Amino acid sequence: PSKLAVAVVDSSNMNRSMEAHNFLAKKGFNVRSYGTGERVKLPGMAFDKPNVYEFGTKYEDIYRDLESKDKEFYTQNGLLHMLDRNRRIKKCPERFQDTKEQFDIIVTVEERVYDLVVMHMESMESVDNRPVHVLNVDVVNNAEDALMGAFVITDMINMMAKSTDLDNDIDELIQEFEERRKRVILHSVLFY
Amino acid sequence: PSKLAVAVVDSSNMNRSMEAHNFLAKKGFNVRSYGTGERVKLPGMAFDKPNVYEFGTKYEDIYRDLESKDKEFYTQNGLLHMLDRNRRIKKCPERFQDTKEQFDIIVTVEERVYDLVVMHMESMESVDNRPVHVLNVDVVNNAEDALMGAFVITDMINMMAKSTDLDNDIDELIQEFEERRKRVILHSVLFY
Amino acid sequence: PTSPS
Amino acid sequence: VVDWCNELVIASPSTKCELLAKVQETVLGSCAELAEEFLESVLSLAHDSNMEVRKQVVAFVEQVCKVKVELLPHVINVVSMLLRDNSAQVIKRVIQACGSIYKNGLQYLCSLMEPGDSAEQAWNILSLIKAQILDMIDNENDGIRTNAIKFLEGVVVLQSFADEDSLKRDGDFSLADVPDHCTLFRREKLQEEGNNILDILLQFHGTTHISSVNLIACTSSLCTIAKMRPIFMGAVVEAFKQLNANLPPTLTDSQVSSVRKSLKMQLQTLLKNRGAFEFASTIRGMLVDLGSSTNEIQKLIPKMDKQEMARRQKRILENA
Amino acid sequence: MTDEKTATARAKVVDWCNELVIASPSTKCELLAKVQETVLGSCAELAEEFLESVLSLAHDSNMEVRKQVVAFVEQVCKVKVELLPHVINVVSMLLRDNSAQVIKRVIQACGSIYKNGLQYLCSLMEPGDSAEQAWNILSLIKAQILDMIDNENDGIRTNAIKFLEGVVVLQSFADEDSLKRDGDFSLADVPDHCTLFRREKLQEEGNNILDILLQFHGTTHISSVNLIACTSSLCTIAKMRPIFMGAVVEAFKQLNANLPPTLTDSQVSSVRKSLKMQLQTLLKNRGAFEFASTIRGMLVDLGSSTNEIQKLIPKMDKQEMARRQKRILENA
Repeated sequence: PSKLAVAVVDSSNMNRSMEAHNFLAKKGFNVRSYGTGERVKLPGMAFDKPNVYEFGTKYEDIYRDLESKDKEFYTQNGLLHMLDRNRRIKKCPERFQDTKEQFDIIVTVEERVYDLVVMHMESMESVDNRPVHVLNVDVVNNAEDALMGAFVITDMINMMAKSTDLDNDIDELIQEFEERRKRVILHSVLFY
Repeated sequence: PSKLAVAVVDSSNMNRSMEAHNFLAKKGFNVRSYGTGERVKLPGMAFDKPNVYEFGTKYEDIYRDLESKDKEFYTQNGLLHMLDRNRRIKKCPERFQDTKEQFDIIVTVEERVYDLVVMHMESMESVDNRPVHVLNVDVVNNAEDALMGAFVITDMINMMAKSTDLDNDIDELIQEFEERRKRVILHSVLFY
Repeated sequence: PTSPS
Repeated sequence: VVDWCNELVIASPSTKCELLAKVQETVLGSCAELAEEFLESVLSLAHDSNMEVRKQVVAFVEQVCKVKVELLPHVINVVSMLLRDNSAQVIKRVIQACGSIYKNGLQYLCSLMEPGDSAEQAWNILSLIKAQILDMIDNENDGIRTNAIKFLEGVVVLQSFADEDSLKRDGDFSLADVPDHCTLFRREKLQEEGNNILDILLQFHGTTHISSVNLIACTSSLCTIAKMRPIFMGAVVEAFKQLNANLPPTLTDSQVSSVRKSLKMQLQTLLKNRGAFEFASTIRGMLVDLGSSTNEIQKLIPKMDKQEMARRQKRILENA
Repeated sequence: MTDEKTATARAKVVDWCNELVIASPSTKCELLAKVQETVLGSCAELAEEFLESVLSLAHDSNMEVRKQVVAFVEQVCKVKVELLPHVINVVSMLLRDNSAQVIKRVIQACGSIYKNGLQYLCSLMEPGDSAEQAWNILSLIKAQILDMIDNENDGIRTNAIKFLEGVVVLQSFADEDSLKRDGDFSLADVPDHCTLFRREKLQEEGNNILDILLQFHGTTHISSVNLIACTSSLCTIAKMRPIFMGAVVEAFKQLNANLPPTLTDSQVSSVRKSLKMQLQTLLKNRGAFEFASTIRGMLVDLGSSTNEIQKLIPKMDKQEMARRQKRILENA
């Protein structure tokens, strides 16, 4: 509602980013989502046999592929439910290092993703000299924690959206938000 | 750059002269500013409800004597935006009729200020017998015009600083300046 | 790693 | 191609940002021609009351100096005018645009064989736009400060000399790229101003009551300067060392961690530059304090020939 | 009785004067400024002993240094005017200078120097030989600056005009209509016992310099700055010495009817605005009584209102007007 371009970034653009994307879009935010991994990773029959796909593979196709391997197994572990939710948001997972979109706020869901996002934007030369705030809100990679994390991220973006001058208030806003929730929220600035 | 002592004179020593003072100082000139009025006048609300103050009042106090009225509506016209610029330059607006400094060039911003400068210096018996050029550059007393005026005044002084003998050249330089800028520049000589 | 783990 | 789809429907308050958007796409892009007639039409909207259509014309003016740079003297009195806009969002957009505008403007003003009267007034306005933005280091808006710091970084890089150790970037412009046949300005005066701006950045970086966003930005700017212009490597490494030894007491605990993570990123970038040879041990010491392992640091040091090490070593002894 | 202030100051300027032979031009100017502050103010008894140390710097190749020597000599004639015959040659020599900046500075200083010099010389009861030679050089300085009316530099001409105004005022007779100025000096103030010069030869010279100024004021190819300076000088002469009021009013009337064709439009407005201000100044003078209608007519031509003109005219009782109206009729 405040014209803020928001991005939520994780590893695979499958679980945590899409849960936050889901709630941010329903609140009317200009939101996108990306993963920072090299390929999309989804769990499976064991730790040693994860389902790995190339970024750009449609959620529809990954749904049908998992449906054919073991439809009953991938319904009781929630992956088909998750793929269906993502299918209804956008076509395919996207890699953050490949996008040419620019944002006002970028939210990562763990420090590893934060580091990848920072190293990427620093590896590019500044052209527009446009700053973007990069925030880290830690979210554990499971269904229950992605849900709680998506609430924290949505609440955080909503509080920042209500500011009349976000740049002048963001440090104090994060400060209070952190204290209220006993979290550490890393926060730096990068340039396009 | 040169050893030109320049003074910019207006009515209140607040908007027009300080805009030129700011830009000329950034160019390295030895520059001072004064006003010719009886008191400092600052515009607000009604046409003839103006904020009036003594000469010698610190610029901070006007920023503070603004505490009683709003602080918003003088963020609307950029008036303490203007006030802090002056505080960074000097402490208090000064009256031309009271200074004992001597200049090579005095630049006034309107014909009425020009007449007050001339009347004041002609009322004092000359001692050093040292001439000073008095130039008039019309600038309308508003925020937008004061900025464009400071660009012209800076242009004019820059052109004169390039001369190897200003007295022998200033009449031709003004003649060409008037043609290029499509302006009229009164020019007289007074004596200290 | 995998999402979810 | 006769000015077709003349999208000058002026009614709508938010759609002016949509007409000024589609106008710019062809007038400044597809049909690069006839951009000169349309200048005063879009320029009059710089006096508009809305804050977003003013930012839209800043994107226009910035695109003007990219596609069609000889319009610099015409589109420029709004850059210095919109710098004093009463909306901080408009002021920040002008600073951002001034990065490429000052660069493109200077390269155009440098290549002039006979600087005319419009070129001398155009350069005069930039020198004052430069000086205005430099003043904005002490502005009370934290966002304006961040943008001003990023702008001053480009000026320092432009107004200094590259060398063999400089990071090679595609469109790098230095003082060696301004010619001797230029009378609008002197190399020695630009070089003097570049050093004074750097000295202001180095002092700002060390203040005790700096915001975390400004400090991270300033640290990123000093790093860019040093890898682009390794002549400044010694000063930047020393400023990073003093920062890491004395964090501003205004930073919260999570801001400290944010500042230190960014400082570690800049130190790694600097260590990869061959001009960091003299300071490799000092940089290592800081990276160890910031949590890097011995082998992570070791991998960043660039391989050098023994004769090159011998040249750099003895040169350091001569400068001492 | 004695103390240590003089010896402490003398040692501080000895170090300064010894530093001058090796100092840069920029350093010499700082040294000279410090020296002048002490030798001419803080401890004025050191003045004669250090003159040659400063006066020798009149030959320095830097023009800023030579200007500082001018400023020093100008101060000497204000505070220690008895040293006039020992510093006055440097002034006349520096009027041959190659630098126009130095010439203009020397002309400016000759204003106060000539006035102080003339006051001192005509006060001496038994003037020595050195006093006669000091007067010879002040006579040469007048002739030197008078010739700079035709100098090729506009700034030199402007300064010369201002100098010549002061000489006319000194070398004429004040009367009851003269504007009251605190330090005014006139031929009434040089005594009969003065043998260095005669009151009537000075009045003759003053009258001739005024004629030259009046003729210069009405030339067809005079620069705007020279013209405005010459108009203000004629105004000062007339208000200080209202015996000259008639001729100055006539020159103003001729200028306003025939503005030189070399003035541009904005120079014409600048000249007319200045002429309007001079006419208002003259109309306030009681010696302008005879010429009030002529002055009013010019002020109307230059856009003054009837009431702005009327308010300038000084109030006079009828018996005073009758004395003036009768004197005007008899001289006719």
